[PDB]
Amino acid sequence: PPKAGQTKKAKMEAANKGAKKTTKKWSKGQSREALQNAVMFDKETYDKLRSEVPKYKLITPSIISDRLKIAVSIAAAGLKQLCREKLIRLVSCSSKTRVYTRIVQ
Amino acid sequence: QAQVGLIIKVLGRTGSRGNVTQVRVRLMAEAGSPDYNRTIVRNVKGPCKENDMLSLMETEREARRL
Amino acid sequence: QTVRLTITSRNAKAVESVTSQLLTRARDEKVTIHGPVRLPTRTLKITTRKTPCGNGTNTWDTFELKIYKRIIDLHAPTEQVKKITSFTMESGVDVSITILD
Amino acid sequence: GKIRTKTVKRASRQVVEKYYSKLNFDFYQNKRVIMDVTIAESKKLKNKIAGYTTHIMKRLARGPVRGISLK
Amino acid sequence: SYALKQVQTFGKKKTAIAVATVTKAAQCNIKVNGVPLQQILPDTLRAKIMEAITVVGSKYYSRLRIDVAVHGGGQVSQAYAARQAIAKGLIAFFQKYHNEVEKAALKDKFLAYDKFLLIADPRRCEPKKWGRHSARTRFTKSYR
Amino acid sequence: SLTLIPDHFQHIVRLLNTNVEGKRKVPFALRMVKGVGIRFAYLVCKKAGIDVERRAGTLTAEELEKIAEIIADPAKFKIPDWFLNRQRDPKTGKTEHLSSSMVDTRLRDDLERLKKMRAHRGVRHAYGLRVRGQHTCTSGRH
Amino acid sequence: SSKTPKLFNKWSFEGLETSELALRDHISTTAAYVPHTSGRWQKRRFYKARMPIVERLANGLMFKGRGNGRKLQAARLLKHTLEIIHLLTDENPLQVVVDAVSKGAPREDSTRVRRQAVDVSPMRRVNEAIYQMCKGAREAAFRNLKSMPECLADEIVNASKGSSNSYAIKKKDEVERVAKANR
Amino acid sequence: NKIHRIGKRKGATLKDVSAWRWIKTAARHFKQEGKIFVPNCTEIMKSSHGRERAPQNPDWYYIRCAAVLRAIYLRPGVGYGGLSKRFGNKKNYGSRPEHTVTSSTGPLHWACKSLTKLGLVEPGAQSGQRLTRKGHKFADSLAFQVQIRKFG
RNA sequence: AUAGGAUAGCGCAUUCGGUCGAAUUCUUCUCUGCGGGAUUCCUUUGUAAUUGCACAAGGUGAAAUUUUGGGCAACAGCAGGUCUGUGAUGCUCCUCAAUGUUCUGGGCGACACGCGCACUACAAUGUCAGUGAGAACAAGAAAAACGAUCGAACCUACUUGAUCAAAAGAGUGGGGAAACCCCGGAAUCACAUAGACCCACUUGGGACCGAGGAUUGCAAUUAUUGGUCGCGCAACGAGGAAUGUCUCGUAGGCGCAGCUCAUCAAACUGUGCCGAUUACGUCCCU
Ligand SMILES: [K+]
Ligand SMILES: [K+]
Ligand SMILES: [K+]
Ligand SMILES: [Mg+2]
Ligand SMILES: [Mg+2]
Ligand SMILES: [Mg+2]
Ligand SMILES: [Mg+2]
Ligand SMILES: [Mg+2]
Ligand SMILES: [Mg+2]
Ligand SMILES: [Mg+2]
Ligand SMILES: [Mg+2]
Ligand SMILES: [Mg+2]
Ligand code: NA
Ligand code: NA
Ligand code: NA
Repeated sequence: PPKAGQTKKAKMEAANKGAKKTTKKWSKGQSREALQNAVMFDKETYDKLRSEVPKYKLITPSIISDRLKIAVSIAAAGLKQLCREKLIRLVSCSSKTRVYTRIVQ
Repeated sequence: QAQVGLIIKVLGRTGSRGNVTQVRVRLMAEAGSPDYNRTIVRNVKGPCKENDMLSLMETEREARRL
Repeated sequence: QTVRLTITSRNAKAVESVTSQLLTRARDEKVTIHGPVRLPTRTLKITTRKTPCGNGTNTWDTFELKIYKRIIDLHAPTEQVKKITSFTMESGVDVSITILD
Repeated sequence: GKIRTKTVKRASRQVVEKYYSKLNFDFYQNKRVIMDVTIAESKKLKNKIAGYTTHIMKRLARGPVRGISLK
Repeated sequence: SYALKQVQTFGKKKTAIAVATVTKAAQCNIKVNGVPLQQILPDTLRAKIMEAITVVGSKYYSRLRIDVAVHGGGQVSQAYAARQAIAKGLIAFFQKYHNEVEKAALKDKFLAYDKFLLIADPRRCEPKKWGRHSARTRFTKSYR
Repeated sequence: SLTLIPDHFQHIVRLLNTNVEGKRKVPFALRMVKGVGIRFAYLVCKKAGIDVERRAGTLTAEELEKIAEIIADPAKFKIPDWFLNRQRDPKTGKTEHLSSSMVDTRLRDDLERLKKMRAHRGVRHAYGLRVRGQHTCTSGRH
Repeated sequence: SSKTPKLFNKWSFEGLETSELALRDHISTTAAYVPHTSGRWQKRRFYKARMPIVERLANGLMFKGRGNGRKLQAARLLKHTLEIIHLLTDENPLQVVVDAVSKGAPREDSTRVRRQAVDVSPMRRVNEAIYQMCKGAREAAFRNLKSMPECLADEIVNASKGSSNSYAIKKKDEVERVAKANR
Repeated sequence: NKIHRIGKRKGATLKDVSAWRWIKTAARHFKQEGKIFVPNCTEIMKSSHGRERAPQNPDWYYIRCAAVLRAIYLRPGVGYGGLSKRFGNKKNYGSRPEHTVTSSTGPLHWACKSLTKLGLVEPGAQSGQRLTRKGHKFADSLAFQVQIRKFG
């Protein structure tokens, strides 16, 4: 075995006692600002969804959340409602993803 | 901005690691042009074959033979 | 009364040099035969280390043992069947008598 | 890499010397002749011999070949 | 009475074997393991099995009932095995019950699109070797 | 849910002396209290009869009182014996379900009880070692 | 009765072409229904250039240990990406893909003895365009409310126009800028 | 157009329609009828110990019974062990590798008892669970309703 | 359809491995002991040839270059490992309070620490809760013992437990293994599931710890192993210098079996499933 030369038991003991914590953090990280997204609709936010969200060429739950500062869970819920009232039309659909667009005229 | 060149023949892998290929290209220009039917030797990065086209974007330099 | 003839051996050559003989002797006995079925060949696998001490590159030894099985079903009485089977087989081949109902 | 080793080349030179009249310019009919005029444990070597006997015959039609003696 | 017109073909993608029974019937009907074509999921694997029809045309499957039974393999290899058995079944039916000018035009159309529509893929899983975690990758080496 | 936010919505909800986030759904904000997990919080909402699709900030004062009763005494609301985290207390012998500061206080009692008898598990806890028969070599190391 | 295939039964391959004179022989516009084909495209050196370009896009999405081998999933991500591309550009998403590939990789690079500028072969221009676009979309969607098809569609649309908002175009500009300085 | 018969085709059976639509329409019919027996344990217990959470669907027992009935239709003579394989999953074991665990046969036993009470399942002669003639009629008739797009 | 798009059908309409129904016919799938088949075989106004040995592209083809993957593998050695495999062994050591051999208990696991190799992660190309379709290699029970030549050990299926959790516990039947398990319902995967979550150390991540209960064993304390509810405020948000393996059904991912095994796989040995990026080179580093 590579038994270190001139290494003491006191040298050993002082090595492990100083080996706790210290060296770490090999990544920069670059922290981000928190996203304050509302979990329920306000009166003015719900008014924007019924009026401003239509006549958008591309409509997506993640897009609407980025506009109205709301959660995607309720952003998707409002979009499903706007389809029930035929204000927007659904172009691509799956379990995980829905794409909507404005109606013609 | 870029001039298309057609690889006339491959002159062999150039340098160590063989990632660069020396090729002979013919400048693809209209008839009667100053660059028409003129030929230069160029270094190419990537897999290249005969009758392959490259956008040279500079046709004044000529690679040193190797 | 159907009699079942089961032949099994380690040797591929010997396992069917008795089925061919059993097939021939019964054809000389004019007894109707359901052809010899080649049952799937089962391989017994043992993989062990080559070394006796656990030193060096860990290399392994794959040992295989194949078993060949055949069955012949013939409509013949016990006495007639015993005539067909009453001959010298080779070493390492065992033939089993079975009556089906 | 598809070089005929000296075992294939020597045997295919022996076949041409002994059965030149029966041989031909095609692999498949020559391989049939190699099958019964040779004893070998391997079908692959008989296949490589038949390939080189045909190569010898195509060489013989153009001129004499060193290593082949036809009386 | 009318004589029965029937053929059988197989597809051999990986460990999946799909046997298609093509017979003359009143109405066209293709089912894979009893599931109709329109009910096969996902849509991407359904489009692959449907490629056994669209490359030649739906008119060549007019009065044919095809029952493909697929066993072995996985969901994707079963789809490629099933679509090959359907395509081979149409060629086999036209070979048996139609002239040679037909079924040679069909064969060219199938091969011009995908060779594996009619010819099985020879690729098979490569065995694992000792001292290796799979066919190729070796054990990790530490030099100190 | 396409329901407008009420004027009484609270971002922080007090329940059994702990702050509960009101933006979270009720079964997943009820697990912010000690002694209540995801499986227990769903059972509390069912016993309280409230909708699990609602946010926790919409819970009324009486609704919070109801769910606090079920958390405190779950067996009274027909929650089975095996669903609780103290089935037979080694000191009292009565089945209960600890919550909030009771989980921490009873855990300190457990360690202090083992330490006093000088059991092996108590000695490991006193030294700060692993107690479940684990190789402490090359482990921990903070 | 035979019909020309359309990708996901929606997008027609008729009229598909590359604006660049180069890469014409290295971008395949062969009609197909789905990106999923099981072919031995790696058997010959340049056989991958005959792979349909949407499938080469699908193969570029099967990266990292959690995306490795997921081709049906990548085909579904491309199904939604093309729909989002159509809404953004109002053109054929197949054409937008072809334009994004044609502009996504630098024409000149530097290598190596001293560093010098070298031309990039047409095969490597197509490979890098698919690689850099899928790489740029992957990192954009990593910790984001934006979905993967939405991040991928926004990347392909920007590269098709040549805008610097595309990861491939931004990477291409810096590679040629260095290559020009290494002449 | 979409619900119209293809041509020279009449009616529908099981495996002719979407499996999810049949199960969803069967579970709706089970709830509307109200005769099915629902155990009290389903309100607390998990569908299997492989799952780490209780089912999120309040009608999960109705869906499971509909799924079990379709499974018995496809594989007559199937027991609780066989249905456990169909409804199993891969369990998370923490920092240790994940393994496949079959579903608990208790809920499948309860589901088969509920369908037997409804007269849709008969304990098969010489082991297993089998559909009844009423159960086979119920499966195909409901499959026709889904194809017709009635959906209850 | 509670919003309901796209996707084959245009002489006899489909289903029904419990309808455990009969009869007839056959070998398309499956089983396999010997065979066949592929070799530079065929063609370039190709390279080379200035004889040749060959090579490169394409063709034929299931397969196109050691067909693919392994096994075997010379001669010279190493003071490499093993005297902990043997009733392989020379010399030497202990040899009746033994360095033999049994039995009891403990230890091999002990933790300021350093290193190799794995496992699980850091999440939305996701986590949960449902539903669908779906492999392959394999393993299964006992004596010159014990009971009346079989019968019990071994593996399972079905039912029950169940007039109410899991894990259990029981009863019946089958299997000496292509016969039962088994139509082998593996997990990646899929779902237009109109399902929940919505970017946060958070329903990510399960380390750590508490209480109940069951099973294996002669014995569970230093938790043997499952299952239930709690803890989760334990780090971890992609990893510095460095560094491993790999060319196509491959890497990576995903399970399954055998093996150790009374009980216990983060191991190895195989197995199949989903399945790519890149290169078709070079001698810059080793
Ligand atoms: K060796
Ligand atoms: K030697
Ligand atoms: K190692
Ligand atoms: Mg394998
Ligand atoms: Mg996980
Ligand atoms: Mg895990
Ligand atoms: Mg895992
Ligand atoms: Mg030497
Ligand atoms: Mg002892
Ligand atoms: Mg040890
Ligand atoms: Mg315990
Ligand atoms: Mg070990
Ligand atoms: Na994202
Ligand atoms: Na010795
Ligand atoms: Na070198």
